[PDB]
Amino acid sequence: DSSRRKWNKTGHAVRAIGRLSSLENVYIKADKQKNGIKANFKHRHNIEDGGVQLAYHYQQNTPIGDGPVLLPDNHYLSIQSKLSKDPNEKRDHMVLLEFVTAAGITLVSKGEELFTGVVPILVELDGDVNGHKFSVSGEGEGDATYGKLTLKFICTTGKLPVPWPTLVTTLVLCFSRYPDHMKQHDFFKSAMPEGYIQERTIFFKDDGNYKTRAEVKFEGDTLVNRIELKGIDFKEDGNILGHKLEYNTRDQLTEEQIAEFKEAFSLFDKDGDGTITTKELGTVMRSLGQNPTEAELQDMINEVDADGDGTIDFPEFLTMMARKMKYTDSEEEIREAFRVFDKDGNGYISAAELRHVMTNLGEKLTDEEVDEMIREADIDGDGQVNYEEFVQMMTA
Ligand SMILES: [Ca+2]
Ligand SMILES: [Ca+2]
Ligand SMILES: [Ca+2]
Ligand SMILES: [Ca+2]
Ligand SMILES: [Ca+2]
Repeated sequence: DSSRRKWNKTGHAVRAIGRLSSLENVYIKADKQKNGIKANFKHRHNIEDGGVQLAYHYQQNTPIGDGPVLLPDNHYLSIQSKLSKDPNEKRDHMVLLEFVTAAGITLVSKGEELFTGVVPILVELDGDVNGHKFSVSGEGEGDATYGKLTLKFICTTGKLPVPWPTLVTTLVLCFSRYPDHMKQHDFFKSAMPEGYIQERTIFFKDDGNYKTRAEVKFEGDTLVNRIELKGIDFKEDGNILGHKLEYNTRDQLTEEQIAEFKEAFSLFDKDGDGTITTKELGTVMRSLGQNPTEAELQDMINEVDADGDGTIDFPEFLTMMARKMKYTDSEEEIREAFRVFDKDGNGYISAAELRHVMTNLGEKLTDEEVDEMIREADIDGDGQVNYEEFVQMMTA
């Protein structure tokens, strides 16, 4: 509870740099050739018994009508999803709560007027994955003022043959909250009421892919999303057809954990003003042996900068860190963190390697306290920290 403390804070600072170096959002760009947009993003699915299944999405949107649309400057959407079960529902089902917000641009079409209140939604999907066919129906509502969606889905053909989480992205970005300074970048609402075509290819790493085509348009008062999905090349006992994905990634976010995050926060926020600047982030990254440019520091901040002020405020930090504990890191990401300590790449963090990190981070730590830290993590007693020991110390 003091060697452990030194691991938690140092670990969380390396984790924060790993988040700030990653691309977790939905990246939107103009596609003038199709009078629409393109998007790309990496989605994480936690594997129930440990690890993560990545799903790489490519996306295109094209207007159904000929009316004028808004072609955006580059920006991203930040999406938080919560999946649950209706305790009264006997059918194979998913309850989905989503918040969708536009950001990434530092400090109103006629279609936007259709979204000022609560709008009912209907969703219909026909799928075929490796010849396993299915249908999904969904219903609920969207409130774009807040970016909020509540949807319940039923598998109307009986048993869903893929995990529910793998259909979330497929099963209405017209409900995004765009801030006042980004209204001209909201392609989705500008296409309404006639609507847009949304097409994706979704590559499940080390597995098969989904292809999707959807029509998103008003049908009277209701926003309808009608989809066809085709999956190919899935492995019979991979994560998808094997049902090895976690359903419900719980927001179980303790007070001990927030406090840990604040200790790592304050390692960056060295003037104690409650925000991290580019100068502050760069100081810590240099001390860890990295050498980012000003432009890279600005792009790292912009990835988690919800208010567009160019700094990571305390609450923006707590949000980014919560999400980093909710979804599992890839092997590549955990090795990268490991390498910050394992300087010589021999697979073992030595007392000398850890002393070097700790005293570069400005923590004054004796011979004796360094040994205490190794001892805290050193399961097999060899006096070093190997990869699997590092993983144990890093996990909650
Ligand atoms: Ca500061
Ligand atoms: Ca900010
Ligand atoms: Ca602020
Ligand atoms: Ca080493
Ligand atoms: Ca060891």
